[PDB]
Amino acid sequence: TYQPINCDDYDNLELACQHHLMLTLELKDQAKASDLVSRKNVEYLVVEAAGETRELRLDKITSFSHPEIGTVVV
Amino acid sequence: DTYQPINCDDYDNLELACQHHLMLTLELKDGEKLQAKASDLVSRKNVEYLVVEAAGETRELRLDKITSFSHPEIGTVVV
Amino acid sequence: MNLTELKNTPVSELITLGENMGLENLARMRKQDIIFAILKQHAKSGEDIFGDGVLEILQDGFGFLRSADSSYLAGPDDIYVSPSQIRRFNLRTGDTISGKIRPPKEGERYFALLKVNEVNFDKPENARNKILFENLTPLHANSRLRMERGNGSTEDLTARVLDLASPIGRGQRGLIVAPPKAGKTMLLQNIAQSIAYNHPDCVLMVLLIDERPEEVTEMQRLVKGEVVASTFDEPASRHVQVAEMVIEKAKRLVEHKKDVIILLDSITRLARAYNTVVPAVLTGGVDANALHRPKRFFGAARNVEEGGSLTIIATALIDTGSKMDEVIYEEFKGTGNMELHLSRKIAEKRVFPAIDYNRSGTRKEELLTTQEELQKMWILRKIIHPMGEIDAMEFLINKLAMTKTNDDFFEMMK
Amino acid sequence: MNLTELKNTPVSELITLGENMGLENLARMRKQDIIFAILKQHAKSGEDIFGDGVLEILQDGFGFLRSADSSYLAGPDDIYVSPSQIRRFNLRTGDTISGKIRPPKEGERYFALLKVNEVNFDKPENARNKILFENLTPLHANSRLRMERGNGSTEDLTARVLDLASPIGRGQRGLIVAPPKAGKTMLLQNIAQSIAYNHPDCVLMVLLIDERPEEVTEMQRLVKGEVVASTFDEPASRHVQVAEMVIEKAKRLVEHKKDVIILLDSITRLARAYNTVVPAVLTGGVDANALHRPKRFFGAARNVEEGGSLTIIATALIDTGSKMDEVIYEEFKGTGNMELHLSRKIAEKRVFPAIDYNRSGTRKEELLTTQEELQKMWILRKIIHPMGEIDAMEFLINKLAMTKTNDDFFEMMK
Repeated sequence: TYQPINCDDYDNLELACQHHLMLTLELKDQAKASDLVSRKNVEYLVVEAAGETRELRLDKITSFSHPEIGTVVV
Repeated sequence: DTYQPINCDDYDNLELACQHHLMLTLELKDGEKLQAKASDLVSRKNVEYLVVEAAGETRELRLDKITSFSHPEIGTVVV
Repeated sequence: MNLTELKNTPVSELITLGENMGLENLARMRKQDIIFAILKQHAKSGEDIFGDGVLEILQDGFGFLRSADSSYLAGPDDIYVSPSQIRRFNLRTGDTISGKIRPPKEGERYFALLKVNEVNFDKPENARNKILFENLTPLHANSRLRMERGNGSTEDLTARVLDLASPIGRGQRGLIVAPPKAGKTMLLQNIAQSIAYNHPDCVLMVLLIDERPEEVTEMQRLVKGEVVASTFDEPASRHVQVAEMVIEKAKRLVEHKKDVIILLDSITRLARAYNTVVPAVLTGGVDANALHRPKRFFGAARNVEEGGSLTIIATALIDTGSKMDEVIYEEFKGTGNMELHLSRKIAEKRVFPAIDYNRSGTRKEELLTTQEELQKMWILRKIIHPMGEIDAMEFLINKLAMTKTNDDFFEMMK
Repeated sequence: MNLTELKNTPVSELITLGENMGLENLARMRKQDIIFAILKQHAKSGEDIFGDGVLEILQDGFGFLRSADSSYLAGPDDIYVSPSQIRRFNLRTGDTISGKIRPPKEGERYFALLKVNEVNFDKPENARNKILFENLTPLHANSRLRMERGNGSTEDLTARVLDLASPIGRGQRGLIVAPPKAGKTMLLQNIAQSIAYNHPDCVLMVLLIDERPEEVTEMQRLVKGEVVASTFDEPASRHVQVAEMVIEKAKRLVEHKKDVIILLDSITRLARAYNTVVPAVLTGGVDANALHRPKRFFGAARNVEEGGSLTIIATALIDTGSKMDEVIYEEFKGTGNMELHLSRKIAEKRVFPAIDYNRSGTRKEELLTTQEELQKMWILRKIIHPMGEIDAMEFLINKLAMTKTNDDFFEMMK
């Protein structure tokens, strides 16, 4: 499983990881970003939510906006 | 008493302590410990030594007895 | 629609295709400019823009996708690849990549890649677990590439003589020594035709370094496979780039247990271009360090124990009245395991194959033949030894002109 | 754990070993990078990693430990040695060192030495006092190295003829003169098989200088000793570096009273590499000062009077069409005490081993053989003298295949 995302959606996201920028996604109904790694052919998005290191999967992403960037992963 | 040699890691840093005439706290590896002034190190009949200049008097300290070399830069060691 | 189909269309139809789309006079610009304009206009449908190409990585970190129909010439219709994707997919120079591209947003000059579909004609997560090329072990040619066909013809005599003189296997490193005007291009064309007919499972590559445009057109229209060439109008860096691209593509293909064959014309001029380009001791005009890169090229041929093969058949020039050619030929001597010599004397009398029989031969013939075939070949070789060049060639032609398949000719000497 | 046990396993098992440790994508890298990554990931347990190597002191003062499994090629997985340790243990290039290693500290690039356990397979204080190789005295050879095995097979018919023509002792300096295509590679492999089976106490070392890639993997799976080589697609500086490390390592073993044998492929190729690396009288292209280093390598063969030995058997290429190879062979003429010639005429009639018997011989034969054997060989030499080359070879081959040993052939000659 784990349908891969578009290169353009993985480019800005990887560029957003630099300079410790924040994101906008908490519930599925402000958040610090840390880095993004891959394991067993599956990429993950490690975020430092006030000490909590949550592993958000890119395949299960609702949306991603910002005060300067805005983009809707397809 | 056959003088078991010390590691290649401590030697190199102890060879840098000889340079610039630093002040450490080697003394003995029983209880005796206070200051000194390492100046150089030499060998003799397959045995190494450390020549110092503690208050003028120069003694011969074996490398198989030193327990530490507390000095601001190079401090910690067990051997 | 498809970039590949767009590149494979004559310019006359390409002009009328863009005229129907509201575009003005495109008849006075170059082909790639027309392609770029047509792509830029047809930028309304969110899908149906597909592209593929071979990857070249620049020293800055970003890469480009190039096309073989222009012989990997840089231009306005290349596809940009970001360093992030290179890190993502473990990409390397020489990899063939297919997928979808997108128009340049603003402040950019090139189309960019959107989604990767295939890498090296395989799934992206399967083509990142293959072992490298200096990681495999080489063996001898324990296999065989037969050249002679069955039908009785005149063009088959050359293939039959080649089969009788020097057998060829998968993984060979062969050299052809040719004087001027001795019929070498016909030899290369015959070998290419025989390979195309007999073995359709291998990948054929033809490389031309410093030719003339008419020869390029003839070779492109005659050969069933890939033909890549550069003319003498272009600088030497172009020759170097073409050679490196071809060799890296061949290596990446061999990594997947394939069989690749390369036909190289005038390794001498490749060495000359490398001498021109390489920074500056002297041994008669050439730099000592200038010959390092070409030899690496010639050194890539080997048989892989894990599966796959890379065969290289190269041409060398002699008797051109230049010291550089003689030095290059003397340096490259003894590196291969197959030799084929051509003679000017036979060519002056208008004898077709013009092959010097007593000089040719291959190492390790015992592994490419059976016992009976080796015995018959030794018996044949014993008779030709006292003869002369023209006499031997005339004898061989006269005897071979009767029966076919190189079997009935061996039964006619019982 | 162990560096030696890690460099010997194939890359396929190394990839699985790395994957069973939580490593990321290391299948598209070279062997050395995978080894370095595996070493760095296992660095979480003090005092666990072992190591060994051969020292090469650089001109800046520090040294490196290199391995024989890569033909002493510099890589990221070498072991750094500081000048202080060199001063502390009185070390020289060519010394073999085994001990402990430690991970690289922040800011450094290489693993470093932690504790010295063995130097030249001895205690560090025992290898501190050994007289230098240039302070020993040389004499003629005494002990003989017999090649005959007394089996009765076909491969023994070369060793028997070798024993009849040119006996070899401990400390010889022999030269083999070979024309192209005369079975010179099959003769060298026959000598290596006779030494490993008859004299297992000697240290065997084979060295190739400009071989083809497929000829290196074949000799590495046949010789029961240490094989070191460099291919033709490498620089001239890499050919010189591989030869300096093999002669320095042989002198270090003769100081511990051991017997070492070196089989050098072609001394003509080593002289060509020194002519391209030495600063600019080019006699026939060969600088006069570019023949001093090669004569220093060949002149180290001798029989020590204090104990130990060093025998060297090199090959000289002749009749190749190069004016440089004829100038090099004329300079190394009259420097050896043993010589074996090869005839192309005998190899054209498919007769092996083709040893010109009327031109080969050794100096001071009386010291290596008993009186009766010398008389029998004198009788044989007188008998064979008037015959021709091919005739004598056929006669010897016919006569030697009726007995099992040379003693039974001498009593049958009555």
